[PDB]
Amino acid sequence: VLPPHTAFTATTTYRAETLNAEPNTAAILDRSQGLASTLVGYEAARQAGEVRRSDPRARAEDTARGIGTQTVLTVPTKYGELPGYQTTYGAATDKMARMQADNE
Amino acid sequence: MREIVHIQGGQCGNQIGAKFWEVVSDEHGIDPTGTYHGDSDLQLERINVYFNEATGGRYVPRAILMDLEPGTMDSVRSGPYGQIFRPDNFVFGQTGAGNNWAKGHYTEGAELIDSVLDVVRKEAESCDCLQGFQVCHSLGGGTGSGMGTLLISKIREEYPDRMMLTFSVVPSPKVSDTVVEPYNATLSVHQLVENADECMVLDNEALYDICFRTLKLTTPTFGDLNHLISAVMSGITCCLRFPGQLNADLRKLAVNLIPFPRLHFFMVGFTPLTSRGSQQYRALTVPELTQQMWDAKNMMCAADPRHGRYLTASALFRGRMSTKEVDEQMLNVQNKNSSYFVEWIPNNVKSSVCDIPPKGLKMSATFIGNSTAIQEMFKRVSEQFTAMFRRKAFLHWYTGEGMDEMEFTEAESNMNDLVSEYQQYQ
Amino acid sequence: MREIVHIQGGQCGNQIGAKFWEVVSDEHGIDPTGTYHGDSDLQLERINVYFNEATGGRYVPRAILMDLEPGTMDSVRSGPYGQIFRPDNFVFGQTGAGNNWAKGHYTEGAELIDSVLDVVRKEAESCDCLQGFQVCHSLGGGTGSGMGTLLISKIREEYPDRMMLTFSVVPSPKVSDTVVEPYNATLSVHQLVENADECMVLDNEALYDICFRTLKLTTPTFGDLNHLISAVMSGITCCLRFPGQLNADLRKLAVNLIPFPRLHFFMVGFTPLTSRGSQQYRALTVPELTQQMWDAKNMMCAADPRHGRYLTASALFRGRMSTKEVDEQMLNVQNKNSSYFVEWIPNNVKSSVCDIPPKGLKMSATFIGNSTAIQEMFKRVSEQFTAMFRRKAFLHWYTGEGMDEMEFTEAESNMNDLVSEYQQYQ
Amino acid sequence: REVISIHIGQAGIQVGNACWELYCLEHGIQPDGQMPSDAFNTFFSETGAGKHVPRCIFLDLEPTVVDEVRTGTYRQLFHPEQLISGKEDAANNFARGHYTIGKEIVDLALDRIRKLADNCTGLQGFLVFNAVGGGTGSGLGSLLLERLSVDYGKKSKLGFTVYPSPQVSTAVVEPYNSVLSTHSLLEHTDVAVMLDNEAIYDICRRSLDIERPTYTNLNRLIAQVISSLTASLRFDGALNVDITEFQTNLVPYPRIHFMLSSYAPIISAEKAYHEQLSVAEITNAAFEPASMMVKCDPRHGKYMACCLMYRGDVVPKDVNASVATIKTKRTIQFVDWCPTGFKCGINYQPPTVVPGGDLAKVQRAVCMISNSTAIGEIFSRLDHKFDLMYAKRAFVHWYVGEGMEEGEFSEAREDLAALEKDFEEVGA
Amino acid sequence: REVISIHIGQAGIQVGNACWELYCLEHGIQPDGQMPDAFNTFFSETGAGKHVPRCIFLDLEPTVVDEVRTGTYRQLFHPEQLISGKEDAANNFARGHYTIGKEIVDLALDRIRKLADNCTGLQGFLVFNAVGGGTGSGLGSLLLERLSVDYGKKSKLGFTVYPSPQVSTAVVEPYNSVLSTHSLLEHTDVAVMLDNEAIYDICRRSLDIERPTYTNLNRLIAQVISSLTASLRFDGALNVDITEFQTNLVPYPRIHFMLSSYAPIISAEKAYHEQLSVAEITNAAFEPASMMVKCDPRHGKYMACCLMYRGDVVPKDVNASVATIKTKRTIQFVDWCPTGFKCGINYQPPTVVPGGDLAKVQRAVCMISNSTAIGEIFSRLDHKFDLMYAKRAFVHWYVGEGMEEGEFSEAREDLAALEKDFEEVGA
Amino acid sequence: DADLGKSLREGYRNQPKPGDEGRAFGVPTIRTDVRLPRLRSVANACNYGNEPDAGQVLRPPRAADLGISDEAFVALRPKSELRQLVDEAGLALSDADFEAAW
Ligand SMILES: Nc1nc2c(ncn2[C@@H]2O[C@H](COP(=O)(O)OP(=O)(O)OP(=O)(O)O)[C@@H](O)[C@H]2O)c(=O)[nH]1
Ligand SMILES: Nc1nc2c(ncn2[C@@H]2O[C@H](COP(=O)(O)OP(=O)(O)OP(=O)(O)O)[C@@H](O)[C@H]2O)c(=O)[nH]1
Ligand SMILES: Nc1nc2c(ncn2[C@@H]2O[C@H](COP(=O)(O)OP(=O)(O)O)[C@@H](O)[C@H]2O)c(=O)[nH]1
Ligand SMILES: Nc1nc2c(ncn2[C@@H]2O[C@H](COP(=O)(O)OP(=O)(O)O)[C@@H](O)[C@H]2O)c(=O)[nH]1
Ligand SMILES: [Mg+2]
Ligand SMILES: [Mg+2]
Repeated sequence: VLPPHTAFTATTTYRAETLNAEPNTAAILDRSQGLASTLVGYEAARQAGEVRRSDPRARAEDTARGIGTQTVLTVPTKYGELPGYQTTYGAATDKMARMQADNE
Repeated sequence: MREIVHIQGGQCGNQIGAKFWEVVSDEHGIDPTGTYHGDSDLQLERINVYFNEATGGRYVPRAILMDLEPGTMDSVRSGPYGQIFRPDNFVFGQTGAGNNWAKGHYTEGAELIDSVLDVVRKEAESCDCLQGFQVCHSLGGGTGSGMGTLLISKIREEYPDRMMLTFSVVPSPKVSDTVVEPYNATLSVHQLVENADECMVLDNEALYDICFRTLKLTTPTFGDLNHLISAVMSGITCCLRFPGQLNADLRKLAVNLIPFPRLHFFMVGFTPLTSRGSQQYRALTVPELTQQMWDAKNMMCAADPRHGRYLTASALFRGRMSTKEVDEQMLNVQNKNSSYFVEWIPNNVKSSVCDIPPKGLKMSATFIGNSTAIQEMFKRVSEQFTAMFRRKAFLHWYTGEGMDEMEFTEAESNMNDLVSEYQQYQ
Repeated sequence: MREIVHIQGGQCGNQIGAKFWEVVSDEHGIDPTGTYHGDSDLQLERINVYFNEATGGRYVPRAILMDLEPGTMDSVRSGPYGQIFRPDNFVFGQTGAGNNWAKGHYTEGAELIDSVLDVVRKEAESCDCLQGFQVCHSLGGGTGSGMGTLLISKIREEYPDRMMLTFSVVPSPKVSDTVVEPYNATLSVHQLVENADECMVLDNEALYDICFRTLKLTTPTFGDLNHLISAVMSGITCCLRFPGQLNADLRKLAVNLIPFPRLHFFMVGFTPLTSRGSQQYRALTVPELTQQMWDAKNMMCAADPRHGRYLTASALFRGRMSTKEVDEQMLNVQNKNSSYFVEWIPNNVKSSVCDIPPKGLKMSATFIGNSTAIQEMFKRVSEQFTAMFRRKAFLHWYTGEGMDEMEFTEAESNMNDLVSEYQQYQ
Repeated sequence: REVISIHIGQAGIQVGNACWELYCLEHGIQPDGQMPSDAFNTFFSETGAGKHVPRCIFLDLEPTVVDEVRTGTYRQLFHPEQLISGKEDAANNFARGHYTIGKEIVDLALDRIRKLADNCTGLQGFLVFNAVGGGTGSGLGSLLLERLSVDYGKKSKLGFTVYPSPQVSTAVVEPYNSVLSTHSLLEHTDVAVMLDNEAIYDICRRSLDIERPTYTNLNRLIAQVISSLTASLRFDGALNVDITEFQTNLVPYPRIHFMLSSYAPIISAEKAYHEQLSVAEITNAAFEPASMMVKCDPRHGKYMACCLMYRGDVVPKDVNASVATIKTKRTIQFVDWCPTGFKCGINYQPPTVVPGGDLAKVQRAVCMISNSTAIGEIFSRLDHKFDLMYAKRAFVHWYVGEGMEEGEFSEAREDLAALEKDFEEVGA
Repeated sequence: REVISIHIGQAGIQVGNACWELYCLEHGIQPDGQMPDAFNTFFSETGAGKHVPRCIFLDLEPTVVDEVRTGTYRQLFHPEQLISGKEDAANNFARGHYTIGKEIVDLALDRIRKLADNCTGLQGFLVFNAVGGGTGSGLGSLLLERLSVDYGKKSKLGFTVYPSPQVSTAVVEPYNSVLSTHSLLEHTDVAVMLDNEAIYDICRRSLDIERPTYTNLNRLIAQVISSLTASLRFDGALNVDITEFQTNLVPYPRIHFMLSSYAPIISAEKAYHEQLSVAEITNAAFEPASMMVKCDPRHGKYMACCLMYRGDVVPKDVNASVATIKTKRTIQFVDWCPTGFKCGINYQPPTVVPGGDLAKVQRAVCMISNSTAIGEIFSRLDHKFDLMYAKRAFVHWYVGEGMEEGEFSEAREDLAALEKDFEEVGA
Repeated sequence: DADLGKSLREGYRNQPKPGDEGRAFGVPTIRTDVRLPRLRSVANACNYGNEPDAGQVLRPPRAADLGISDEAFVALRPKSELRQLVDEAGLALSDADFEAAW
């Protein structure tokens, strides 16, 4: 027997990227928005960031910290950070991140 | 605009064409009733290359079957997408050749080839500007090889300025159907070196090898092999039917691949090929395609390309891909294994990109490599031919019908000098 | 960036690799179905060193499992984290070596090594910047030792500029699992000394003694032993996978621990290993880790290192810690027991700190000591080899396959000159 | 002041599809073709009322990309009679494109361009867009250039040609095609501008760091370059130079017209946010080989004459200062015969953005167009790989069966040798 | 007036992470990059409300650099200057000088080119490197060589991290140290040694932190650097530029190795304890219990000293305190130089860092002197180097990379000649 | 795939900051929007805001010798300030015409 069905949806390059530039830029850049540079390469990270995107104090603190917990969705969370994971760079910049969050 | 007419010869050609028209009709979105049922408007734009509308959206293939035994006809009529064809194009004998090339080229041709030439004419002038003709056939059978190669000669006599593709499966001693396979294949290619524009060399041995290793199927029935070659032929003409960032029609594919008029024997491979278990554990990138393209376990001929050198090679790509990535990949593969390529031609790889992948896939490719490794296959057949010709076994069924000995000797001579020029350019 | 591809040979190599990829998967927070579900994205930034993304976050280990008996593969696919390997990477023979180095190096290698070389090559150029290879195998068995040995030679012949780890388990008389242990072990290291960059010697006796005394566990199955060795291997590669205050890569540890090209055999110890009932009563400081590191009953080899001298040593720390405390602890252990170290090299200890501990621990440490006590083990092997070779017992099974006598003599010679230069530098 | 644009080839019309999008976005014209509420007069003629049609002809042999254009959103900009489409493609065959199908298509092309020029009034010149590697843009491009030279002759023809890169290539016979194209590109066009593809790949890898660039970003940046070149006609500047100025100030000898292009700053959004943008560093950035449109090393070459278009907020003071700094530096070296080797020009309007583009809105931009001997190097690099294949008579039979001979092959080879000799002489 | 700073190696950029943190906190620049003329010497005013620094971090392993790329200072440094290789040199001077340098130094210097063309009144460069590692030493030296052939006449202040005598983390760092000095000698203009054991002792003794990490070390090192550039950055009663170090501290072209020291290293509570005035801090900047290099300056004679003062300081008392120093006999000067002091007074007091262990003080002193105690240090390095080289240990790594015994012997004898020169000048 | 047309990474992304959708990312040559320096240094190669053109400096207003900078005229002043100025100088105009001119 024949395969059930397969819808045809792939558009051509011309239509795709030199006629729908305004929607295309939006979609592409909204896939990879919250993720940091070294983290945005992997696709599971983009999916995690999307489910995450879908407290303003916590949000400002996040976007200040940068790499602390973009892909979060055992280990319970403290008010400031996670128990097991504390890098020396973050330990050095805790106060600057806090001041930045307060100013934001 | 550019036009391709299809001719199927013999049982293998018919069943191959059957799966082929099922695939193409699926690609262009016409159900086996012949009506249009596609959704995207990209499908209509280039269906004149393969179809003619008859009455009120009834789309029919620009195809011509040709054989001598009605079993194949009932076989192609029984399956789905069987009643979409042309009942008048079912041009067809009644006696049957019986794997006798002399019967396929002298006896039944004298009363069937006028008729096929009549209908192929009607089909040719029905369209405005031909691009080329496309013939699917074997080289072992009688009604496929003999009738096919005479049809090729007559057509090249009629229309000389048109392109010509021929997909011919060649026999193997490991996969050997008949005993007269060298008797047929030797004379067949002897006509193909002078008549056809270019061919695509296929064989069933490499296909079974693929279904063993990369597909890991248990029962590779003929429909599976035929489904493979159909995907190959869909790939080779995806450039005409769909716009790309870099288009490569049949003629410039030919002019890029053929450096000398007698050197027109190609091997072909397809990607991607994954088992349903390993289908989840693989990536879909250009390097993922290239590492599988240039694998010697993917060529659909029985010729290890590392036993010789590549003269030219082509990579047709389907899907929205990075051209820079395509180019650096082809450059890197050419510079890494620089021994397997020819020296006196720079940039041996012609590449092209189409923006339409096969249905349901994300990105695909088709490799057409004009190597010198095919001379092993021609020696593989020529030595058997001389072994039988040394004491004229099975010769008399050919002699008593009208064929003489000098045809055989001229076939051997042409075999010897084509492998001689292959070895010369190696 | 820097890439580590994995190789597993033989039954022990497979089971060790299985536990290894279990703990690494748990370390990076990926589920046994292959999807990330961890907490800190510090896990994400360096999963490319061990994984490749297939389709929608399907991270598969960049590993190659290889043996000759399917029961090992079944035991691999049985347990969890067995459905995350790419089934193409299960390159696998069918006949079986059976504790014969000749079968594993001349008979079965002739038809398996080109296949594994195909797979490892594709796995090598799949990534961009190769750091090196990581091998887990044995020296007593046949299909692991011999096949892996020849594989190491081929790989080092193809890629001379990449690093190479070899975790090899050696036998002992007390735990003598098979009979031809010296016949295989001697030849294996005789090839390792010219092929491998460095070798991390293991054994089961030291593991049993460790689970006797420190762990106080009742029934130590192989799983816990492989769990310990796995914790060792995660510790040795922690520097690449996580940021720290002082990172020491693989080549960095090799250049700090290898003063002479033939002196590249290490002994390993892991801390902290404490019983569960006594886990509550202890504090967790650097001195607490130091007292357990320098304990001679904590090495993973049957060579009590205080019977010789440490040439060089390295400590890999994980956890937030004071670098001052780290160094003064190293200075103290180096100043007090000053006779245990070599004299003509000051500062015999290379230290490194990483900020992320292994899951469930506050502060851990991996010790790698290049000491001359290992010559006791090699002499302990060579005397058995000479005792057997004098009588030519069990030798016909080897000479009746293609091996001759001079290979054994050169193994004796290289064994003897190695222990002679070890005794020299002592 | 009017100028028309012809696109000959698969590559030419993609460059044009980029360019005309850019032009409409610059002039505020919706894709329907009207201005919602005079400068446009150099590209758009106003038919009747409320319409603006380009002064352009796309022409091609295979109809696929042309009717893709026809079916796109720009149906209303070009109505269907200027877009010339043949029936079958030349298929990477210079002979087939110059003799077989050119003979049927060039007459239509030329008697359409005649009425275009007649509708025009003060025609400055023509500008052609082609890639010499293909078949169409090679053969019929040369045929069209020859017929335009015999029809007009005294009008300047700007040929923005795309050459094959040394190591990166998509065809096989493009050496043959390029040799046969250049044989007539030497003596027909007035000002020829080279663009390779590997240089733009390197640019988009380094500065814009798009790791997987398609052809469209290349074409967008080429359109930006063309827009910067023609802004002098389009908008009034503090120091304006027209198309006759390249003819005059850039061509020291009637056979030496091959110009290397460079554009700056090719910069992203936050990279511009990062970089303090001024004139001195962009005049610098216009000169290193990591920002040229041609894969060549001008350190080995000596400049003959350079031209610098500036667009945006640029005063003459700092551009004079930067040119003085450049002339005093010794890392690059101008030719002795020309004392004063610079030609500046300044324009007030900044370069615009294109949505879906990769560049942000920038205060100021520089387009450098220079003459050197890296081009004579490039031509010998091409000649070598042409001769390599010609020594074995490879692929010669296709051209011969089309109907050409060995004579044109040998004469184009010796013409390229003559050009090499010319360049090694002028570099003295 | 501008000065740019390059950071080589894993140590140098950690120093940069504390250094630039202190600069932005000093000029009131938030990590996002904008203030809510003194900044001109370190930050270029890009765009509108934005300042980017004049530095290049460079390293071969990307782990520490991309940690900076994704930390809190993502928007301050835009990652175009943060140069990063693909793989480490792995404590191998030869690997970091010939194999990997040949691909990274060019990219570094054609980035530093257009940085220098951006600047206008460039004073000089200042380098941060650790000579114990592989990357900092190998391509660090290589970069300094190509810097010298590019500009030459411009000043270069090298702040190096030498290995400690007994406290050590590496093994082959003697080899890398000696191979660094052979080029550090004739390429740097003004070289400042800083060691780790001395700073460990300072933080243990004065700051009473029983368990310090590299962070505290890098924090007070940044305090030293900022204090020695504060003259350029802010107006003072008597300020001195970068060129004065070369003039007032470099007697001869091959004697440029300066001891550094800082006072007062005082925590928050000890500031409540003690009264901080100029006399006691001028004294405290001379004890070996407050030096940045573990060596005994009593064993040597001080050829020339430099005192940077920050805060509430009048020329009267600083001249009175230096008078007492000149008349004290516990520390002896060299007979040839009669006037061996170079003072400098700046008004702005040093700043604090939240989370830093130092308290704010009225006034602070950064002493930079030149002695022969360094002549003791290099001989101490020379001894343990020959101890290893006598047995040809670890040499196969270097020659396998492609080097030979030639530069080994010539760098060994170069330190020997430097030893004889210091012994001769101590006269 | 995602990284097809755009750079997609955080340090090189083409997406502008949501604070300002449109602004030319560069240094205007006139520096019209910067806090005025308290005291302009002796060496000042850059200009801030309103400086009189040559057409004006070649032929100055009469209050240019007294020390009134030309920006003092163009600076905005409130109503009480203007009233005090016209009362301090001997203009002597009525409040009606004052309000009219105002
Ligand atoms: N810059 C740029 N070059 C292109 C583009 N598309 C194709 N090319 C170049 O064009 C060359 C081949 O000629 P094409 O333009 O593809 O086709 P053609 O010139 O019309 O010749 P035919 O294929 O015979 O029709 C290739 O070497 C490409 O480098 C493009 O979109 N941008
Ligand atoms: N004072 C101080 N020294 C440091 C710091 N970090 C690393 N170091 C020194 O750096 C030396 C080792 O070199 P690294 O900085 O780790 O790396 P490297 O110099 O680039 O050499 P490679 O390891 O080969 O890359 C050690 O001797 C440390 O003393 C730090 O934060 N402060
Ligand atoms: N791929 C493929 N090959 C076929 C099929 N049927 C026959 N062949 C090949 O055809 C060859 C024999 O040709 P034959 O059937 O006698 O051709 P005919 O008698 O002229 O129609 C054999 O070598 C087969 O490999 C098919 O369904 N698929
Ligand atoms: N730690 C550990 N050691 C093992 C395991 N299986 C086998 N070994 C060791 O491996 C040696 C025998 O290896 P063998 O199975 O014969 O290797 P092979 O036959 O070549 O695959 C014995 O001395 C065992 O101590 C295991 O699961 N864990
Ligand atoms: Mg074309
Ligand atoms: Mg380092």
